[PDB]
Amino acid sequence: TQRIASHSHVKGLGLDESGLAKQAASGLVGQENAREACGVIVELIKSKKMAGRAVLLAGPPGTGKTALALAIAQELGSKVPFCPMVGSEVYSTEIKKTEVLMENFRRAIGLRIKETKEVYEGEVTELTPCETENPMGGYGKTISHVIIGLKTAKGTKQLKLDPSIFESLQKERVEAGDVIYIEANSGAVKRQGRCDTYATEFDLEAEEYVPLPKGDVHKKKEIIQDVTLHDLDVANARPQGGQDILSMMGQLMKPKKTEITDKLRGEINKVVNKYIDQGIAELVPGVLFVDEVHMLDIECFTYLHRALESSIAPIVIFASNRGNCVIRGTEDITSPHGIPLDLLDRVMIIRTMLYTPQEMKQIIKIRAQTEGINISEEALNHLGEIGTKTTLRYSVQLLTPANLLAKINGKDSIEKEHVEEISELFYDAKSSAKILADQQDKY
Amino acid sequence: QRPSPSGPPPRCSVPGCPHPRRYACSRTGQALCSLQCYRINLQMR
Amino acid sequence: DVTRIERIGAHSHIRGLGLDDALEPRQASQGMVGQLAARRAAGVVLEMIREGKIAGRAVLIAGQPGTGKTAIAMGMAQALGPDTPFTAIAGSEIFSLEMSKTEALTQAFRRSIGVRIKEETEIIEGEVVEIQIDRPATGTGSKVGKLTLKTTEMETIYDLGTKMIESLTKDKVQAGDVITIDKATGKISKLGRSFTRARDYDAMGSQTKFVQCPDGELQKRKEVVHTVSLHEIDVINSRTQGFLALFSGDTGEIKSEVREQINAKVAEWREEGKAEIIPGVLFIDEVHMLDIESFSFLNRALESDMAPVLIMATNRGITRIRGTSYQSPHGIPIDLLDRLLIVSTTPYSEKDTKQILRIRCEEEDVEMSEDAYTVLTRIGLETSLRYAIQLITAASLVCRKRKGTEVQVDDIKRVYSLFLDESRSTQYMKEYQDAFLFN
Amino acid sequence: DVTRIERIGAHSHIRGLGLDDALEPRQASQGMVGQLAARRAAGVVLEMIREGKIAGRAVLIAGQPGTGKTAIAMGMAQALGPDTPFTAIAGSEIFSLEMSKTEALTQAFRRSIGVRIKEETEIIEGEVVEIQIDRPSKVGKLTLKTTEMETIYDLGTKMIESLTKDKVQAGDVITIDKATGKISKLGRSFTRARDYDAMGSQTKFVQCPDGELQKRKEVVHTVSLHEIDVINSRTQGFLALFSGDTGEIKSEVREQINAKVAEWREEGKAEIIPGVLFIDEVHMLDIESFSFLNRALESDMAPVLIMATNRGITRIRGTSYQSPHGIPIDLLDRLLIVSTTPYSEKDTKQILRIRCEEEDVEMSEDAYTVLTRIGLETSLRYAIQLITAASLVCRKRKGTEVQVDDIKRVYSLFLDESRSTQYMKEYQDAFLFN
Ligand SMILES: Nc1ncnc2c1ncn2[C@@H]1O[C@H](COP(=O)(O)OP(=O)(O)O)[C@@H](O)[C@H]1O
Ligand SMILES: Nc1ncnc2c1ncn2[C@@H]1O[C@H](COP(=O)(O)OP(=O)(O)O)[C@@H](O)[C@H]1O
Ligand SMILES: Nc1ncnc2c1ncn2[C@@H]1O[C@H](COP(=O)(O)OP(=O)(O)O)[C@@H](O)[C@H]1O
Ligand SMILES: [Zn+2]
Repeated sequence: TQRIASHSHVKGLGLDESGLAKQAASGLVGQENAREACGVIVELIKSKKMAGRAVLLAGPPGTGKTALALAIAQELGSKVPFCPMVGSEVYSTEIKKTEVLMENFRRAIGLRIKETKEVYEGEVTELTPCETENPMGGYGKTISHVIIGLKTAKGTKQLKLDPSIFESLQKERVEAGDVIYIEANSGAVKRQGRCDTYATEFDLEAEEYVPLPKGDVHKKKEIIQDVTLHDLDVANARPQGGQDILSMMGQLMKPKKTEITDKLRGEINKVVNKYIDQGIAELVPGVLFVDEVHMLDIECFTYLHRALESSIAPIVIFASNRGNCVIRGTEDITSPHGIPLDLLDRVMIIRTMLYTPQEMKQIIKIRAQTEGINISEEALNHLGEIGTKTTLRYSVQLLTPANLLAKINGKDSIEKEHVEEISELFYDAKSSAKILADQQDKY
Repeated sequence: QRPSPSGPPPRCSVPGCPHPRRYACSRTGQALCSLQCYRINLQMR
Repeated sequence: DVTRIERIGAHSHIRGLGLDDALEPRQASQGMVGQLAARRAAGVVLEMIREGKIAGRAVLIAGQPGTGKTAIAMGMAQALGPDTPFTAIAGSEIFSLEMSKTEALTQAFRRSIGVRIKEETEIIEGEVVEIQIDRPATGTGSKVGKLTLKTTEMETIYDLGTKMIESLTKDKVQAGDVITIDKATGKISKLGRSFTRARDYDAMGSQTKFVQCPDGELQKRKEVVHTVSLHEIDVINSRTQGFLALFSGDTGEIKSEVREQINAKVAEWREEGKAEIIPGVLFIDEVHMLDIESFSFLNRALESDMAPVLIMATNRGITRIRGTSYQSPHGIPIDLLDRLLIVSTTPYSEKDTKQILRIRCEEEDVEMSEDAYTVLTRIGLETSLRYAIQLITAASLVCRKRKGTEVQVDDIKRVYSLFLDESRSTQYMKEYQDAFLFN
Repeated sequence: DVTRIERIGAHSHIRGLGLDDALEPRQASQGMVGQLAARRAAGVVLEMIREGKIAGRAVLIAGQPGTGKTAIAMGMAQALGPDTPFTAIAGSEIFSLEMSKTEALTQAFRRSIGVRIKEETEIIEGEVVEIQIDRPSKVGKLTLKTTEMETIYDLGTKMIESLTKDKVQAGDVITIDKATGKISKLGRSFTRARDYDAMGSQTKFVQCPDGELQKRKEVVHTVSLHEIDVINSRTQGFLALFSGDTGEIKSEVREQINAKVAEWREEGKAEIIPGVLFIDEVHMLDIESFSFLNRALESDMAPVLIMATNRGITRIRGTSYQSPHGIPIDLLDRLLIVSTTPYSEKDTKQILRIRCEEEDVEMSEDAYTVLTRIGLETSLRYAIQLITAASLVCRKRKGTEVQVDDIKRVYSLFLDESRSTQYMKEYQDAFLFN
């Protein structure tokens, strides 16, 4: 079964139909105004009206801003792209900072486009070039068509084909008892190998045999294929399927990202609009979640001023835990949240708040019953108390090690005497710093 | 045109043995399937 | 219903500058309101750009944050039309890993001068009635053939050359296809199968949408207009078969000798009447990002007869020029600031702040009461204009959730309590001073 | 006798992490002494590693120099053993000249998760005795030997071609996989090492195979999740496994691999083995790299991290800011901290005893006593370094057991930091730069 992580319980925002928050629902507890706010943002993303609008979740360490951002992705579900990033990802060795941001802005926009596939396949039982009764004038013989007899686990039938197929059927080393396929939209033929039926005809042969096709000789299906605009950017900027020196040299060489030009972005925008107009393809504008924003550089922020104002951009969600820090890439310029004031003017802030002693107790129970652990009430009333003296993360951190110690001492549930033993093994940030300060001459 | 395969796949020569032929013996010319059957063929011929 | 790739964004409502024929700004038109002084000046530099006579003219737009600096630049970019190159850059975007700063600016300049080439060629366009290809029984490979083409009015037969036959056979054209042949280029192109003959067919080699037969004269002329920047002409000429670098962006530090050679050849095409040169504009937003090395390049780069018109915008007081110790106006050194004309912008009043909100709700498809506009306008002066603009969608959504059909004042008071302004956020950050990081 | 490529070093005598079945630490076992409280904690996290139920866990080991932090991690790595990945790096190794600090950390994570797969095989492996062919399509036969049997195959057409391309001859030892068909020479039989007397630039002699000629079986392969990412980076990417030359794997590839591995564990085709990543000297990761760990420790598949550090309250690299351990607070509360304690005289004797048993040295009880004082007036690590030198002086003296005088000779020749830095002050103006 799947492993457990620091957000595995977050299943949604947990709202009424009226859009008011519930005290505890879909794995979340508390933060009601911030959850109500994210409710509005989910409707904004589902509306498909808007571009470039952005929100900053602001609040101290361990208050739920990452959890809430993840919850929005649950409300939207799998069909619309949600792209996570951290501020520290922009500093690549291959490519400039502003290109990393621009790629991510194009990852968070999807196409869904749908098309038929048709193919013929089977073991070839016969190749029967068919002559006309008389040749054309002056000629010795004339062939009107080839018959190919294909068989599969479901049956057998003849296909009748244009004489020009015959050249291809000797470029490929096709012989009777091979299995082949023909792409019905293109007319090309490809060999797969000798059928598995014949695997016994020598003690050794230097070919891998392939099993007989199952289902009909002629196959059809409709499939829906989904791609980001960033995938179209890259596939056009470095082509594939080389039969030329430029391609093959380019494919033996070490691949590296490159600064994709604004012309290519332009041309891709022009053609996907033609397909959207013709009803061939559906756009799904998505979300970019830039976490840990306070790690971006002032050059990056000053690029975002242009990026967020573009008519194309996705919805952007930002997060930060900083107070009045200096902006990276400047010497002295302090600002709220570690962000420039003139970017912070372009975002709606959502504010996130510390938990009360009752709320922590309620979350620790939700962790235990998802991490697969049983706890007695007299132990939980100790662990929520430790949480109040220390931090939510540390009081949640003790659950699994307490369970392990309980199991080694032969019990099926955490008890008081377990948690007050684990607390003696592992310090926290607050208590460790005290130990350093009493001993500062020895580090 | 496709000539048909023979009916049964070739089996081991050792009389009680159901396994298919893997190889043939270098000396006696019998069809074989394992080191076990090779020792038995070599002892009984 | 259907959603295209371009949507509602921050400046989608602007559609020009709203000047009259005597170049005076109307109070509210083409989605711009107020700001009469700077809109007049923008009219004059736009007129200068359209004339095209004089190279290297530079303009700087200045003023407080949130007073339509970028809006006026977008305004003129709309008015100037699509047919004339207008390039936007934020000042951050020249700090490449692939090429030096002076190269990046040289590319941004040369990308903003267009060469416009009209091209005409003669095409044959018809439905394929038959194809004959004859191949030697051994021989040298000198294949020969005949092809026949039809329209609703005419049909005829073509005896086929040996260079041309490889194209038909490469692209596997067959009877029933409708095709367009460019005689000069020797390139085939296909429209699709005609509706009629696909009934009389083998097991399938193709399965695609049909198209109608062409009409009237079998031979016709085609015309295309290409606009090609000087930059892409430099890239094409930097190496044999270099075309992918126009999309890939892989071409680093182009040889000066190539550009000198192109500058000459472009002038010859002008005098020959083969191509039209068309000066455009480079807009560098947030220009105070440039290093003094970049400024020093601009000083002398701006003096060439191939230079485009340059526009810059900034929101900076007396500040230290990036990459140095020295304070200066706009954070630009005086060497450069002496070489240009400054246009300046003014803070808004009630009267025009309300009018901006009114023209914004028309674009986002919202109705509000006059009472709601009155409250929102106050918010938009207690706090910045962008924040007030940002409440309009949030108000519409909260309205729609409760099954309303017009935004009321309590919707706005609701939203205003839910999403913070910076000033309120920064205030709450004082009372939790120990709980946030690195104060 | 012969000196192998691995030989006696620092953390060499620790052969596990000495614990009873109740995870009570013994006073002295598996080559460790003292440090009881940290050794219990180490036991509990080792049990957590072995279960592998929960992802993204982290522990930090802290405490003064020469108190066993890397000893406990190097002990724990052996208690855990092979068959479970354990990747160790120094903090300073992530500063690559060909990929970002993010990628160096990303690969160090993806390198500590293993996938186990079953594979169903048959292979033939033997010395070739004779190849015979005739022209009526071609027809042929081929004979294989192994020490237990000699046997013949009635090979088909494409095999006849392939054997000519690969130029097999009698006395060559070869393998084939029948399912795939591909031939592969291993060398020539020692029994044939004389049918030439000037051999080509590379030919290699091997013993003739034994047992069954066509062995058929399951095999189980364990492969690190990182290699699946690298093989999918480019058209012949596997070369980069050895070359190191792989440049910022595109994000959509790692996502695709995670999807596929998740599918295989639901199908039961594969299973995921969580391992460990150890970063020693973590105090010199940079502020951008710390902010990446804040989201690396949150995936559905991440290792456990163990990190060790020696620093007090000190400035975080890449900033002005002071903090505990030189680590940001937004990471220190995702961690869980184990603290060492300085050693007593009692422990200092025992650990020196274990080093003399490992380095194969005898000492007088007086000599252990004198050495223990030196190792308590000055660092433990200095006393550990005196014993080899004391032995080498003893051998030159034609002794056998190290005496007090052998300690005092070495103590006169080799200085510690505190004696050295004092002598540097008595002549300071003769040295360069302050
Ligand atoms: N409102 C909540 N309801 C449930 N669990 C929460 C809530 N807020 C936080 N948590 C949990 O507490 C921990 C801290 O939350 P996180 O999102 O990482 O905080 P932050 O991003 O503010 O530092 C995580 O394990 C998270 O899943
Ligand atoms: N005079 C105006 N007429 C119309 N819209 C305006 C005007 N001035 C500003 N705006 C709008 O108000 C917002 C802020 O203007 P903006 O161009 O971003 O300001 P600046 O670049 O000066 O900081 C934008 O949405 C813009 O479209
Ligand atoms: N408890 C211990 N048992 C055995 N050897 C130890 C113990 N603690 C430290 N050592 C040894 O002492 C030396 C220093 O320990 P080490 O862990 O490397 O120091 P640090 O804690 O500063 O990283 C090494 O030779 C190590 O093997
Ligand atoms: Zn047998």
